[PDB]
This record gives sequence, C-alpha cells and structure tokens, in this order.
Amino acid sequence: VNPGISVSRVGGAAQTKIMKKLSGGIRTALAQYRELAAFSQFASDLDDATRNQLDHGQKVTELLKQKQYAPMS
Amino acid sequence: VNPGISVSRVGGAAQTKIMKKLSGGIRTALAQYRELAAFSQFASDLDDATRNQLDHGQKVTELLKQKQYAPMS
Amino acid sequence: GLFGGAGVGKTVNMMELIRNIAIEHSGYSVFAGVGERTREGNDFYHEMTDSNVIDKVSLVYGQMNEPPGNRLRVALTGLTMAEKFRDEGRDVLLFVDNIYRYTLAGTEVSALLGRMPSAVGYQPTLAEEMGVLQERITSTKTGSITSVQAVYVPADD
Amino acid sequence: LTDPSPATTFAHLDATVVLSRQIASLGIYPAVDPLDSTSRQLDPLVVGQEHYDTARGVQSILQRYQELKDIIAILGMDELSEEDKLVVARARKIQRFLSQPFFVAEVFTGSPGKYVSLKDTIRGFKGIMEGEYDHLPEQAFYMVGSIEEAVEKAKKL
Amino acid sequence: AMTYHLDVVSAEQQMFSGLVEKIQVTGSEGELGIYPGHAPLLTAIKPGMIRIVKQHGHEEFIYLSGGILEVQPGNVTVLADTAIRGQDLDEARAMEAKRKAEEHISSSHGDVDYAQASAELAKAIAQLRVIELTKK
Amino acid sequence: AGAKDIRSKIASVQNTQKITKAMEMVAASKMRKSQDRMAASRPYAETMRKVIGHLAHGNLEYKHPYLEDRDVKRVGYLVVSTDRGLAGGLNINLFKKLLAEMKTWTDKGVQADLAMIGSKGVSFFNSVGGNVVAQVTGMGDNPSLSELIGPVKVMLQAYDEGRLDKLYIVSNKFINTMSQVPTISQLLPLPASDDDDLKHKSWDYLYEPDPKALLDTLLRRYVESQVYQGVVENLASEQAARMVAMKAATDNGGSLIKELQLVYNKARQASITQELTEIVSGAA
Repeated sequence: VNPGISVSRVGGAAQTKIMKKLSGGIRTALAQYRELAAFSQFASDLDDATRNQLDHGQKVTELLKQKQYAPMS
Repeated sequence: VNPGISVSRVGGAAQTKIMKKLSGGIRTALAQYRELAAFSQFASDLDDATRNQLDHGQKVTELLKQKQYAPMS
Repeated sequence: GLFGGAGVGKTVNMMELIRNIAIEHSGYSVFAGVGERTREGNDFYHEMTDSNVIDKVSLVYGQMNEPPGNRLRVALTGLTMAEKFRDEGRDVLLFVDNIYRYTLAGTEVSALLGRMPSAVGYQPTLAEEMGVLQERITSTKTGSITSVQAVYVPADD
Repeated sequence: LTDPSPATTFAHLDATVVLSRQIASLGIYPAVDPLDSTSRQLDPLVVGQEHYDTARGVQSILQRYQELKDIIAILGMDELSEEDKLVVARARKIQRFLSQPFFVAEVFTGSPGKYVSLKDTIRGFKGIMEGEYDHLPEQAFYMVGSIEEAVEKAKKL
Repeated sequence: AMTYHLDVVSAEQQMFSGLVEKIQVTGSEGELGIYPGHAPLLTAIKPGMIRIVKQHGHEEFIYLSGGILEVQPGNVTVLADTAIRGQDLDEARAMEAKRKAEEHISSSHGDVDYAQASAELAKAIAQLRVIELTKK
Repeated sequence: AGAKDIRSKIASVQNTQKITKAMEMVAASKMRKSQDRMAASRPYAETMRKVIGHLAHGNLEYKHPYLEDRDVKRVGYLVVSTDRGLAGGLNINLFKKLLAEMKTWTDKGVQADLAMIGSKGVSFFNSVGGNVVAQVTGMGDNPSLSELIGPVKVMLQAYDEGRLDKLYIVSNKFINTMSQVPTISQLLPLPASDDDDLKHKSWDYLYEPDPKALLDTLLRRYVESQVYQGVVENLASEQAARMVAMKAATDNGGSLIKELQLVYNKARQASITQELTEIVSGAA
C-alpha cells in the first residue's frame, strides 16, 4: 500500500477508545522512519535517537509485515 | 552514427573468417568508450588501469576515421 | 477569491461571518452548495443548529446527486434570490462553490449541445457564462453584493 | 522547426541562414545561428584544407562549450579542468570575437563600421587558433576591428 | 601529594594537571622526584611509568615516553615527545619521499560518503542531456 | 518531453536535490565536528614561546646558529595539499598567491625549493611542475606528528645543510565562521618574538648540558606545532567551506525545476493540444 500516499477524509470516528486511543504514533513516526531513513544511505555514524528510533522504526515495520491469506484478531 | 544506435538482425553471417574473426572488440570499445564516458564526468577519479582502458578507447576512437570521399581497399 | 481547504474548518470562518453579518449589520446573506458530498451538507445543517444562527440565511444545495441542467441552472436562482435583498436595498455577500464544477458543467452541456467545445474542451462560449457570473456581482447604488468562491482547483495548473 | 512549412524549406532549400534568439538575446548585434547555418558549396577541396580545417576546429569548440555548458550550469565552474577552463576562455572570447562594426550600420547604433578582408580573417583563424594574443581582452573582441584594430583597442582597451 | 602549579601536557593532550607535591620519576641523566621548595630548572627524562603522589594523596605511575619536563620558579610542567625522536628513522622517510616524489605514491581518505558522493556526482550529472531541451 | 523527457528530467531534479541535502547536512556535521575538535592546538606551543623567550633574555645572547639558519641562497615554502573533495576554490586562492610569490622569487631570482603535503597541491605543483624535494599525503582526518616527522626531518636537512636561507609556509587562516582568510608564512626566518626575553629571566636556570640541544631539538619541536595547527585551521575551514557551497549549489537547480515545470506546462498544454486537434480530428 502506498505508504501514506493513500488518504481518507473519514478518519477514526468509529475507532475503539483503546484501538482509537493507542493508534497515533504509527502514522506520524512511521512517516518519520521512511522520511528519516533517508540519511542512512549517505549518512553514517548517527546519534542514538536515530539509532533506536530508526531500529524501532525499521524492525517495527517488519512487525507490520503480514502474511498473505492470513486472518487477524 | 552511434554503435547500437544502428543494428541489423542479419548479423555476421557475411563476415569473413578473417573479417569475421578479427572484429570483436568493437562493441566493448563501443561500450568502453561509451562506458568510458561515465567517469569522465567525475573528474580525476581513476587510476592507470582505467587510464589504459580509456586511453585505449581514445585510441580506438582515433582509429575511427574516414574521408568525406574515399574508396576502400 | 478563496484559497484554503480541507482541514481549514472554513465553516469556522463562515460562522465567524454569521456573527459578523448580524453582529456587524442588519444585512444578511445566504450561500448554497452544489455538486457536493452530502454528509458535509447535513452536518452543516446540524452545524447550523449548533450555530443556531441558520435563520438569517438559507439555501437549496446541489450535492452533486443531480442532473446538470439543474446544476448549471442553479446560479440564476441565487442571482434572483439575493436580488431580493440587494433589491431590498439591503446589501450582502454569499459564498460560492466549485466553479470548475460549474464551467465544466458548461462543457458537458456543450457536448450535450453537440456544439464544438472551446479549446481544452471548454464551453466554447464559457467565457460568456463567466460574463453572467462575474458580471452578476455588484454593489448597487442602493445595494451591495459581495461574495467569495472556492472553485475546484485543477492540478494547480 | 518541425514546421512542415520549414520542412519544404530545407527540402526545397538552396541556401539558408539561421539566427539565435539567445544570441540575439545575448545582445549580440549580428545574432545568427552560426552553429546552425551550413554551406553545401563549402567544399574543403574548394576551400582548401585551411578553411575546412579551421572551420571544423571552431565547430569543435562550439561542440565543446555547448558540451560542458551543462556541466557548468549544474556545477558552476568551480571544478573546471584546467584545459577545459582555458578553452572556455577561448570560447566566450571567440563568440565575443566574431562581432565587428559595419559602415552603413551607423544608423541603428551611431557607430560606423567597415568592409572586411578575407585574408585578414584567415589571420584571425590562426591567431585565435593560437589564441595568439594571450592577454587579449574579452570585452574588446566584441563588435571589434582587426587584430591590429583590436590591438589598438587592446592598447586602450 | 599535590604541589602548587603543575601539569603534564602536550598541545595534543595534557596528560595530567594540577598540583603534585611528590613525583617519582627518573630523569634522563639522574634521579628525579617532586617535593616543593626546590629551585627552578629544566630537564628531560627517559621514558617510563612515573609514580607521583598528587592531591589528597593520589599517587600513580605514569608511563613516560620520555621528553623534556621543566619547572619554572613556582611552576611545574611536563613536556615529552609522544615518541622519542628516532635516529636515522625519518631518514628512511626522506628516502620514501624521494622515491615517492620520484616514483609516484598516494594515500587516501576513507569517507565512504565521499565515494558515495562521487557516485552521486557522476551518476547525478550522468544521463543529463536535458540542457538541450532547455531554452534560454 | 512527455514527462518521459520532462518527468525524466524531474526525477533527475529530485534525486539531484536529495543528493544535495544529504551533501549539505552531512557536510555541515563534519564541519562542526571539525571546528569543535580543532580547538586544542595552542597548549604546548604557547608553552614553547613563553618558555623559549623567557630564557632568551640574557641567555639568547650566547649563540644564534639556528637563528642564522641558512644564508641567502635558496628560498623555500611549506605546502599542504587536499584530501577532501569539492571543498571550494581554495587552492585557487592558495596556488594563486603562491604563483605570485614564485614571481617575486624569480624577481628575486633567488634559488628555491618546493615541498608539498597532500595530493592536491601535489597536483598543482606536480601539474604545475617545479622544483620540489618531496611531498607527504593522505594522513587525512587524523594528522599525526609521527607522520609529520619524516617530512619534518627531511625539512631539517635544509637548515642543517643551511642550504636555503628563508622558506615560507602557507595555509589559509580562519576568518572564522564567515570565512578563512588565506595565509602564507615567513619561515626559515627567525621567529623574532621579543616579548618573552624582554625581562632578564628571573627563574634560576640550571642546564645540565648546553641548551643548544634544546635549541635545535626543542626549537624543531615547537616549530612543528605551528605546522600542525595551521594544518588544522585549513582542515575545519575546509569542512565548513564545502559545507557552505552545498547550500547554494543545491538551491540553484530548483529554478531550473520551475522552468521544467513550465516545460511540462507548455507540454501539458501540448498534449492537450495535439490531443485536442486530434480530438476535433477524431470528430472528423
């Protein structure tokens, strides 16, 4: 899926006060992992905020990955 | 004309065991000289191995010459 | 002219206008949406209740559920309607919808017209229509007609 | 140029000339597309080699300055290869160099000018080819007289 | 044992600093220690660990490469060649610089970013014919 | 053309800018680290001048073989040469002013010898040709005194030889954040610092051996510091200067991009056009 390229006016009105509540940082941060990830190519030797944030970001993305033909709960 | 700008499916059936034989390097030199172009941009990035290639390619380049009107022996 | 957009809460701006018309003046104006997502509309009606000020102004809305002949037609309506109030010697300003919706409707008409479209397929006379529109607005000797409009911004070409 | 009108031009064309609205835009009075224009009649054998040759060379320069023109625009000149840089000097100089006054021309610009002698030109071919005058002023060369004249300028200018 | 004004320093790095009221160290030519009240003088000392009593009875053996340490009136400071200057030695270097000068030789920076950058410049500029289409 | 050539250009532009920002940012970081890091140079040298001179009050009176150095025969200059890419005009300025001095020397006609450090000015000189004993290169971000040594000792062979009277030493001083002035140096001159010997040295001076050892040796050591430092200033300055270039170079292209925008504008117009003419045409 286009990573944030896709867009929905509707939003999380229907979302569960937990599910609703908890869901924010993925949008923004996840944006910042793609976005931020840029430097790595050229950049090197970054500080830790980048390190951890980035790791949580990339690996987190791994967590995001989902199997074809698979259910969820 | 440009190497690879012009191509023919007929190919080298006509080329003579000597003529056919001796003719190979063209493409690479083509490539090479063409490919040589790549680093020309980044000025002064390369060593003599390169220089021997590139030189050789300038040389072949030179080797190409023709009159406006000439017969061929 | 209008620049701004989704997430602007332009209605906030509008409501500001509501308090602004009454508060500022007796003069009261109404605008009408056409060719538009309905939910916004009804929500804006509720939002009128919340606003509660809706009384001063009212309009039919196009909502884009409709056929063009209606749509393109709508303009003349508001023209006449405010023409009550500026005709009332009252004076006012109304908001306006996506023009490109409107003019484009012009072309759909022209194909409908079977007539040769303007270039880039505009309404071959579409300018003329604009003549109608822009030509319409005036602050009369005895009345004032202002307005704002947001037209469908097409690729920002 | 795709103009099929222009097609029938070159097609039917016998002799022709071209002009550069950049070169014009360059403020150059003469303003012709030199790189463009060409003489079927030009023959080196006819022209001897010196003509054909030298002309070829300038053509090469043009090819080059055109050629790097990109690289500069991108990078500026900061990286200029020595040799290249030198050529570039010769370049702006050579363009700048072509220009000379014309006697009848004093109308447009009060400045007069003169008829020209081919041999003198041939000399120019060498000295330029030489870059013979190393200190030569760039501004001087434009709309300028002979290497003697430009040498008089060179004295003052 | 900290003295008054003392430091072990190179422009590159100051090894220690502050006062040391006792310093065991072997002078190049003679026995060396630190204790207040001696007169100003200058010396150099052979390399080795120098065990010096410093403030609050801190004391430590500090490896010297040897070098010139001296004490002005009221002041103490330590200079040393990070490495003792070799005899011959940089002679070999003159050889290498005469060979090198004569016979070309190179030494390279390591920034991958520089390498990547070059790729970026050629590559970037590469495939740029676009200037032709451009008009001006 | 057809965003094939137009968009093709665009991606060219985008990747371009990306490279640009990366360039700028990273470049900056390097530069800042450089400024921060370079600060440490003063200490031992400062000691060396203060100390050195204080001794010189009546003691310098004894002898000045070193101060004599070499008699007017050959002149000289130090040189450094760059390991860093796209830093800026630089060796333009340097190699330039150098050319000027060289002019004076020919004007002097006095003999001279060159020595370089690094690849770039090695490419000036080497490219330029000249008379250079030797060069040293590639110590890179970590300069090392020991690395400096062999170079330095070869150098010593001069005053040693006393072969060449005076010798320059060049690096561009820092005009600070805004700038770094270029700098060129007298050398195989005496330092001629008269402040520290001004008062008769008060501290009791006990020299087990003769100081001459400290003169040749210590003198050498101290002089080296100036080298190392001015090297550094050249260095951080390098990092910043390049850093600055990054921004501007980057900025320029966007204009072109806008032009291209016009190109896909004329073009959008165009597809609209041939398409349109063709649309009438299909109407036929």
